[PDB]
Amino acid sequence: ADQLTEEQIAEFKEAFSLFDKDGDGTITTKELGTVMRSLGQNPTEAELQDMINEVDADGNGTIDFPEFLTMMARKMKDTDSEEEIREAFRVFDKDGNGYISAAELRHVMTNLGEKLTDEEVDEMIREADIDGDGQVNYEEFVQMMTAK
Amino acid sequence: VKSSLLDNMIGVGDTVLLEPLNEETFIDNLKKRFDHNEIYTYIGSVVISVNPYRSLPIYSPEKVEDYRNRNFYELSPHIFALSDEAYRSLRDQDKDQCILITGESGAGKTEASKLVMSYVAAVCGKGAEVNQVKEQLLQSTPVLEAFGNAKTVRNDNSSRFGKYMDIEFDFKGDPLGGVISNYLLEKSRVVKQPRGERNFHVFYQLLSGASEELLHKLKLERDFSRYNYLSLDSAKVNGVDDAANFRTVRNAMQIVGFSDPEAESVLEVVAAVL
Amino acid sequence: SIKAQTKVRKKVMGVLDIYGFEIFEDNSFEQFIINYCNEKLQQIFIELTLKEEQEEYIREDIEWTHIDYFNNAIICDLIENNTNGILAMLD
Amino acid sequence: LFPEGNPAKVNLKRPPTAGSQFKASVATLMKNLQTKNPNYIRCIKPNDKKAAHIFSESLVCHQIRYLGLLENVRVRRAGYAFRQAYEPCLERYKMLCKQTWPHWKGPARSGVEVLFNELEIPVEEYSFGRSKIFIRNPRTLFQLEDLRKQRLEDLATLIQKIYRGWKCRTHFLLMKGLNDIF
Ligand SMILES: Nc1ncnc2c1ncn2[C@@H]1O[C@H](COP(=O)(O)OP(=O)(O)O)[C@@H](O)[C@H]1O
Ligand SMILES: [Mg+2]
Repeated sequence: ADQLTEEQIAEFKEAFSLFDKDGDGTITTKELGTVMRSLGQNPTEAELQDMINEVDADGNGTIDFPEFLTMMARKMKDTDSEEEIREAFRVFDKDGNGYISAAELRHVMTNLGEKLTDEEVDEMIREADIDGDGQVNYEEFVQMMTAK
Repeated sequence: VKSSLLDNMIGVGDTVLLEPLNEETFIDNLKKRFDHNEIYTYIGSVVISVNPYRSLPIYSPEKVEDYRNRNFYELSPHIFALSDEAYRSLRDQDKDQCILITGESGAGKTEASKLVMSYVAAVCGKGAEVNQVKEQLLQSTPVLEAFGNAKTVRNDNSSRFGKYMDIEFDFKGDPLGGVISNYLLEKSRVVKQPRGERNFHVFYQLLSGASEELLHKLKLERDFSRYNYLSLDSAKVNGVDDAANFRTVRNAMQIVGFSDPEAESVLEVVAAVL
Repeated sequence: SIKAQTKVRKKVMGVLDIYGFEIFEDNSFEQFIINYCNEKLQQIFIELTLKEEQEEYIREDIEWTHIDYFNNAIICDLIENNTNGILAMLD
Repeated sequence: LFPEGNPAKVNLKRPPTAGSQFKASVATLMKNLQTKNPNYIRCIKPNDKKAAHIFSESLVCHQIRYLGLLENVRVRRAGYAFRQAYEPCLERYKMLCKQTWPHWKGPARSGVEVLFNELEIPVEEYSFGRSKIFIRNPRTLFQLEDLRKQRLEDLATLIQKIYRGWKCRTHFLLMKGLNDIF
């Protein structure tokens, strides 16, 4: 029970100082999930706004670094798995041949969930061009996502 | 989006669980789903198809691929889920499947057969070899309408034989071909028509839509009252008009493969029996 | 024109465009044969589908024998019997 | 058309009339159906006047009476409305249990039993078989596909936010790489 090691807190300070283009020692609320999903915990938007509304009852728009250590210490135990991701793309594969359809994958990634924009799914089809067009090897794709 | 029985139910899609159950609560169900223009209505693995008599747009290839590998209880009731279930039991279970399309004349059995077989050749995934097979079956459909279907008093294009269109796959899923097979051609309609009906309307097509030299060399006469096999009191039928349907059928015969001496010979035999 | 050349063990998906009950106000021999092949058609429902339900249901260890069905073998026996049929007395 | 007219083909039998011919054609049809699985279309016309709106009640009640549909509804209320084997049912439906999703849960029939005991499904609704899993009612699968779609919306939100995480990780590695690391 550390709960965070010293080199990891040094990585939080390095990422917090690197992402801060304002130079004021704090960031906004709309880009805190950019840092937290750059570090790779993958929370949701509603839980993130729940924690921002929990630490800020006035809407200041400033995020502190000990508050960020408290949030990332809370999100330390939230560890996902590659197998639930893999079985999820097996479910969305309606065929069972390992090659999920890129147009149906676009329909899932745009028309179901939090309704992503054209540019991110355009980056997803452009990333699946090496498996496309029309077919997507999800088994290679989840290993290209969850490699680092 | 899609019509779903899961969220926002419309009537009941499956009538087997519809209670209270009588004739009246079932005709009220068909009237209710005919109101919302949802014509297909399951009884489980049995599909009710009410004739809309108009182009309902849900037959697109997006509906075809949309219903591909979808069970009975995920979507709205539609014929592509039964056709796709029988394609699943053909493909995965490796055993023969048949679809028996019944109902009154003029309800749309032949059209529903064309839509079933169009779906089957669509979701087979081998769209290069199966296309000309499907196309010769579909373009052979109005030919068999002309030579095998006639006007009863109820319908105007009543089905008077058992058509049976096959599509034939390998166990590796390769389309070999397809065999069409007649059953129970009503022979005695050729010689007697019961007082409100008319003969197989290829005689009316041959005596209406044919050129004068073709009437001359087939030794026929355009008067419908000359021929004992040919009714006059029920000869004229609106809608399906005694018209240029003949050149539609003959052009379809050209599509299927009949040469001009071949189709000329066929019309000559039709003139001999007439 | 479309024949299974180099014929092998194949599998078939078929479509039967067959009528329904042509029940006309003045029925004849033709509507008799029509209603008859409807009787054989319901016999190929009540034989194939209902009896595969029964061998399936009983075979998968569930204790049913569903309540009753009106079998059509009595009507086939009325018409296609070689001695007591209706078609046989017409022959 | 007529190979019977060959004098080298002495066909001496009398002509079969029509019960022989049509009955033999029905027997040929039954030869071409008993080897197959049937799946039915029952087709209904609303009126004879070819109308797209007018729905005559008496003609359709005629056709309901003689297509044998209420007897069909009675027969299909025997015990079931749905049947499947175990393994594609557990593979398709394992997301609704916390334990079977995503892996696995062995054995197949037992994890199926945990799946039906997880959603508080009544014992009257399902039934257990030897090699197949079985469901009586259509509204049961309406509920199971409803909860399945509600599960797949959360799962699609999960996949979209993990793709946002890999995207922001890619921009983080690009931002780290474009800072002239000595
Ligand atoms: N599903 C359908 N959608 C639209 N029109 C239909 C449909 N079924 C039948 N029809 C109409 O019915 C006419 C022919 O019906 P048909 O299939 O010949 O009936 P049957 O097979 O009972 O003789 C066509 O002109 C068509 O306009
Ligand atoms: Mg027809």
